[PDB]
Amino acid sequence: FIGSSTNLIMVASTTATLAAARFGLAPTVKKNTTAGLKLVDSKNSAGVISNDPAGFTIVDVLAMGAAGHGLGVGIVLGLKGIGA
Amino acid sequence: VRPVWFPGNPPPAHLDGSLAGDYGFDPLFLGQEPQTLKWYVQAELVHGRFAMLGAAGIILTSIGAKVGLGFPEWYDAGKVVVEKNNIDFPTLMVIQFYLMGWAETKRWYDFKNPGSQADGSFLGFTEEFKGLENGYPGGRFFDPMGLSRGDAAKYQEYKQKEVKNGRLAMIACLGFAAQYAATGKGPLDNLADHLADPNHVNFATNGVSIPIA
Amino acid sequence: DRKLWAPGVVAPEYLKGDLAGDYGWDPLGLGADPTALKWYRQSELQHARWAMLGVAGVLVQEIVKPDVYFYEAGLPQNLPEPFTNINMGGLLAWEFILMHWVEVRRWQDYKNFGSVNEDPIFKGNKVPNPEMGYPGGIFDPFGFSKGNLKELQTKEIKNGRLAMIAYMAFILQAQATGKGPLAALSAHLSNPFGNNILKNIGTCTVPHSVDVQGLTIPLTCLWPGSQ
Amino acid sequence: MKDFTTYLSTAPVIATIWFTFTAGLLIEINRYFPDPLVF
Amino acid sequence: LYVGASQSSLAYLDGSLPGDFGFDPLGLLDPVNSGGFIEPKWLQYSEVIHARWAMLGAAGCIAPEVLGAAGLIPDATNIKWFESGVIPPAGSYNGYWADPYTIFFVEIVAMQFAELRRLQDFRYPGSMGQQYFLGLEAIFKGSGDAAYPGGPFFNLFNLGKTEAAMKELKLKEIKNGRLAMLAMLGYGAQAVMTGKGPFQNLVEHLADPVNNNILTNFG
Amino acid sequence: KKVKIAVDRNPVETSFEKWAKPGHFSRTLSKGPNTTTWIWNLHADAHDFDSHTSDLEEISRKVFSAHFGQLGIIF
Amino acid sequence: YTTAIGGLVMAAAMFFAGWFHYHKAAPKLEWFQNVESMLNHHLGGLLGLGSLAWAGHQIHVSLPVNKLLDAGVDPKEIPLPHDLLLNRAIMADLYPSFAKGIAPFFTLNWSEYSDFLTFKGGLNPVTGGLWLSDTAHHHVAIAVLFLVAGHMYRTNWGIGHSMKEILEAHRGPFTGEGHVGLYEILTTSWHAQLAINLALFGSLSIIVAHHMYAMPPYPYLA
Ligand code: CLA
Ligand code: CLA
Ligand code: CLA
Ligand code: CLA
Ligand SMILES: CC1=C[C@H](O)CC(C)(C)[C@H]1/C=C/C(C)=C/C=C/C(C)=C/C=C/C=C(C)/C=C/C=C(C)/C=C/C1=C(C)C[C@H](O)CC1(C)C
Ligand SMILES: CC1=C[C@H](O)CC(C)(C)[C@H]1/C=C/C(C)=C/C=C/C(C)=C/C=C/C=C(C)/C=C/C=C(C)/C=C/C1=C(C)C[C@H](O)CC1(C)C
Ligand SMILES: CCCCCCCCCCCCO[C@@H]1O[C@H](CO)[C@@H](O[C@H]2O[C@H](CO)[C@@H](O)[C@H](O)[C@H]2O)[C@H](O)[C@H]1O
Ligand SMILES: CCCCCCCCCCCC(=O)O
Repeated sequence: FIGSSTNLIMVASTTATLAAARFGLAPTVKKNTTAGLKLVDSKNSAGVISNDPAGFTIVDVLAMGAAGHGLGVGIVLGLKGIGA
Repeated sequence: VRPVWFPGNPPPAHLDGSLAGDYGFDPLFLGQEPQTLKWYVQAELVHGRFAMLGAAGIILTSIGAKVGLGFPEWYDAGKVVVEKNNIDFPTLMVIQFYLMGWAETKRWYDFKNPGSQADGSFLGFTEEFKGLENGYPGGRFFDPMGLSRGDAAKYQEYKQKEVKNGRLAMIACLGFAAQYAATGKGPLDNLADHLADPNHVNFATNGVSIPIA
Repeated sequence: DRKLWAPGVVAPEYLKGDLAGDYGWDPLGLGADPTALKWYRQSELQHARWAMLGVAGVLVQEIVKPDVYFYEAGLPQNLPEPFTNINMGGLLAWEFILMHWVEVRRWQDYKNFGSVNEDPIFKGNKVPNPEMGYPGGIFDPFGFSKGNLKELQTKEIKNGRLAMIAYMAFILQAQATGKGPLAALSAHLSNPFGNNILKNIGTCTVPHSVDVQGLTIPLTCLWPGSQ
Repeated sequence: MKDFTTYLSTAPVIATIWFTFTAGLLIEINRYFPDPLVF
Repeated sequence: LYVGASQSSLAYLDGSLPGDFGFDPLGLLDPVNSGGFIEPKWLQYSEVIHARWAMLGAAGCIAPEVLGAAGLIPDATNIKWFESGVIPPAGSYNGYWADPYTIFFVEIVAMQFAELRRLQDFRYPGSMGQQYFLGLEAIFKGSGDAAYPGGPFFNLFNLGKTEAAMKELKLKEIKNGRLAMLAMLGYGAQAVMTGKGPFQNLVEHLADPVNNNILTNFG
Repeated sequence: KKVKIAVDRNPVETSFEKWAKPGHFSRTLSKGPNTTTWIWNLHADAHDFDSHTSDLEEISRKVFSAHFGQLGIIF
Repeated sequence: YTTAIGGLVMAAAMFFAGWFHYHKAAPKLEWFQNVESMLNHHLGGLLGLGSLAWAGHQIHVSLPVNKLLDAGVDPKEIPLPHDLLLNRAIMADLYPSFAKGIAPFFTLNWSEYSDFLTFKGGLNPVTGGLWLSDTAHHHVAIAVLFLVAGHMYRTNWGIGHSMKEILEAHRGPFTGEGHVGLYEILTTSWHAQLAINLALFGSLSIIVAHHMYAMPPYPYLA
């Protein structure tokens, strides 16, 4: 399984979604989005403390991991359905 | 201060430890009212005395049945007595209901009106039916030895012993009914079967008490 | 102060060192009640003396009669002459009457201290009885109580506690190996790595029951070992 | 207990108990004396 | 201190409770408008009770297999924890002195006495030290905290006489208990996944870690 | 802004005192019957929780407990 | 009988919950007004977890028992549900994909589970009802969809949606202000919520009647 197409696609999807939110390209627990899909500050009630310089909390890790897993599953099943 | 049924919980306000065998056991508040509590005290005393007589008779008959004396079991004694002796069952029922009706009616009207049976309307007897307390009918007939009219502390101790023995006898009668309904044998037969092998002959192995066993 | 049963532990308030052999040991608080404490002291003294007698009897019996098992010595067929195959009913009657008399006298002495010291038949024959559980007089004809009774009482209670533990050790050793204490010690000395509690445990050498003449007496081990 | 007995003494509870008793009596009479048409 | 901490939990988590690492993202210890069972006293008490029960459970679930691997106990014993009679469909042991239901009834009476008296000391502090219990009430007085009763028996060797020593030992107890709780969860998950004992899983994983893990045990 | 569990402890005492006083939930029905209309009113306003009081919290609590009673009946 | 006893236990728990929540621990008004959290839980937890649990029961109990029933096996000879749930040999014989365990689910090899998760459609020619493999796969898809839907609203973290913001952002030139004040209306009036819920609930019941006669889902129902 290691090195296969499914493993590589899933790892790339998770890494891409985690790297987008960390470098100010995807919604996070600290930055929300307006109606014009523009990043704006949020008002999180929890206020998860994080030593990360960009304020990346564990909630962001879970959200990005779930989104990346959904994207990777969809891509893998889509490629398997078209013969690729 | 006094020991209660469930340690740590305060006893109810309607149970102040004055009655015999008071442990503050009334979670449903059945005897919260004073008159209802008095009626229930007499009911518990009658139940305990009848259960004590029943338990003693069952134990004695079972003892005679276990040894070669020819005694029958308690669940067959009625049939054996009615068939062995030419005794008509409805006649015995009527006689018992007549005697019990007279005694219970006198006790009932004495509960409604204390000391009313001491007027002498029953063959001239007066002091024999005056009644000492509720559920405790002292006198020369019910207490010929006079244990209730001497040494008050001993009388209170005997009251506690009576109510505790009555409750234990009620539990014993319930156990007799459940044991006969489950095992189908006599109480001493169950005791002997348990003494023969206590680790494998109990309610957890009878196949009726625990259905998932 | 006296040495307690553990370093750093605090003795209870009721254990101030008055009684002999006090180590401030009471994890269950059973000695909180003074009356209960006195009764438990009498019970401990009785257990101590009976256990010392039992341990000494087992050891002397194994030394003098090594061919007789102490666990099965109670059987009527194992009794010495002329008590062999004797009726156990009369023996139990003798012991019951004598022990009942002496124990009722001791119990009455506990209930009312210094009230049964005098002999009920021959007047004038009394025992001093300075403390409960220590009658003296005819019970101590050698006169060893006219000295340091505290250290002697401490020695007595300590030897009794050790004998209690030792007697229970003898019972479990016999129930797990089927031999007496000296036989078990010799068997362990023959091969310590082969004969010990690691392998002897789990086996109950005591039978299910024994037929003593006419009636059967049920028997069991202290733990559920293999019969 | 007094309040509970007072609640049991209300019109719907009393009507329910009374009608259950009357219905049970009529049902038991028709059970032990099946098909009664005339006296 | 731990991951997942937040300013919301730090408002009521000042470090007074043992094992307070500021980990409460769900806000279960908020004293404002708290009631029922979701309140600081019951939650802390339940955590220490689970900690002690899980410590006993982890040690008892791994002890027979480890002792059987060393030859200390015979082969008739040394069975998996889920095959000792707990779950009869998974396996049962017939070498006990009685059937499991008889022993279960004994456990019912024993556990009811212990647990109900413990509950009464929690509901009414010190109520277990007055009513007669064959002289055992002298050690059931407890203390202010229901989670730490102490006394001549619960604190047999009088350990942690100093306040700092008691705090240190309490932190050690809660950490060991949390580790044991995670171990019990792992024991159950490994029992459902591999169908073998925890010690056997550890040995198989130590023999070949790449080919013996949760990834290779899926199929 | 913060989603948490906000609960009040022991707001209503469990007792049978109100079981013997029909129409206690309504201020007009608590006086007692004078005409038969009252009886019908007693059943026409039993579940009208917003009519008994204007407190939204009390109405919500009554609705939530009534939902539990309904689920018990269904079970 | 066991289900009846469990239902009685659940009824006792429901009544105890109502009493406990009215006399012992009553929730505050702010707790009832958490529409975002309530919707997240009802979508994900209640609906999604219920569909997932029912899918698990169908995959492990309904499918093998009903397969043996349709094959002509007597109900007494059919293995008990716990026997089917305890060993992989019986399930592997009835469904070969069970021989690989849950490994194809994690390796994204879902196509291997095509023996018990199909798209047959139509009806079972033996029983006249819908294929239980289709219903199991249906509940699996429903569970995943509802679990995804249960992570849309904002509760205590930055991620999620605020229904008030969504309602206020929808405003056209033909409707004036729009949905302003609708969030306050639905979070403070129980009658408005009851009206919406009753309307959709009745419409759903009618849809259920139509779909149930047209596509009979139970065996020997049509
Ligand atoms: C409409 C359903 C409902 C709702 C919305 C609530 C809501 C609430 N309840 Mg409650 N309760 C309910 C039903 C409900 N309950 C029922 C039916 C019972 C009877 C069993 C109870 C008995 C109850 C008690 C005794 C208490 C509450 C408490 C609470 C409050 C906080 C605790 C909590 O639930 O958080 C989270 C829940 C937990 C931490 C415990 C969950 C543990 C269960 C066993 C999880 C499994 C449940 C799940 C359905 C089963 C999964 C299937 C499984 C086989 C895999 C909260 C406002 C507490 C309170 O008053 O706080 C102020 C409290 O003490 N409830
Ligand atoms: C035995 C325990 C108990 C006791 C003593 C009380 C006592 C009280 N409750 Mg309470 N409650 C309980 C359990 C209890 N409750 C339970 C289990 C629930 C959950 C359902 C509630 C939920 C609840 C609410 C929401 C309210 C009360 C209120 C009250 C107070 C006055 C109302 C009243 O009781 O009148 C008596 C009312 C009845 C006897 C009606 C009973 C209706 C039951 C639940 C449904 C029966 C269904 C029926 C069988 C089906 C209909 C079919 C038909 C043909 C028969 C009172 C002090 C009210 C209050 O405090 O006023 C401000 C309040 O609104 N309770
Ligand atoms: C995953 C979490 C969860 C679940 C499963 C539920 C489930 C339910 N809720 Mg609830 N709710 C939740 C979270 C949850 N809620 C939260 C977080 C809030 C606060 C924002 C609320 C606030 C709320 C309100 C105000 C109401 C409900 C109601 C209901 C019931 C609707 C009746 C129905 O048709 O369903 C089908 C019926 C069943 C499936 C019966 C099975 C019930 C079991 C016990 C599952 C319940 C699980 C739930 C989490 C309780 C566990 C807590 C624990 C302490 C016991 C239902 C059982 C209504 C209600 O009160 O009903 C009593 C209602 O009025 N909920
Ligand atoms: C809610 C739905 C649900 C549930 C409950 C289950 C449950 C189960 N499935 Mg399943 N499945 C489902 C949905 C579900 N499935 C769906 C939707 C699909 C389609 C993709 C499948 C397809 C599927 C396949 C193909 C297989 C299973 C299998 C299994 C069984 C073993 C799972 C496993 O392999 O290890 C999983 C490990 C765990 C879940 C961890 C267990 C956690 C334990 C319980 C923790 C306990 C800890 C506790 C502290 C212990 C202490 C005890 C105390 C008394 C001291 C299991 C009983 C296998 C099987 O049955 O073999 C025949 C199998 O082959 N399932
Ligand atoms: C208190 C309370 C209150 C709260 O609130 C709640 C609750 C918990 C409910 C409670 C409790 C209760 C109870 C427990 C009850 C029980 C009772 C009983 C058991 C009775 C019996 C009772 C019992 C009894 C009398 C019995 C008696 C008996 C008898 C006579 C017998 C007789 C006989 C004999 C000799 C023999 C012959 O051959 C036969 C006969 C003829 C048969
Ligand atoms: C912190 C936090 C915070 C936030 O905010 C919220 C949340 C998230 C919720 C959280 C978390 C939590 C958690 C993690 C939990 C978990 C728990 C557990 C795991 C438990 C267990 C627990 C566990 C336990 C008790 C266990 C126990 C056990 C036992 C007894 C056992 C026993 C036994 C033995 C010995 C052996 C044999 O052969 C078997 C038996 C008989 C069986
Ligand atoms: C999501 C968690 C919450 C739901 C919990 C579900 C767990 C239910 C508890 C009952 C568990 C039954 O789980 C059962 O595990 C055993 C483990 O031996 C598997 O058993 C199978 O595989 C194992 C190896 O893994 C073999 O040794 C065994 O002979 C074979 O039957 C079953 O295929 C599975 O059905
Ligand atoms: C179901 C979602 C439909 C989304 C419609 C997108 C409308 C795009 C125009 C947005 C106008 C704006 O953001 O100012």
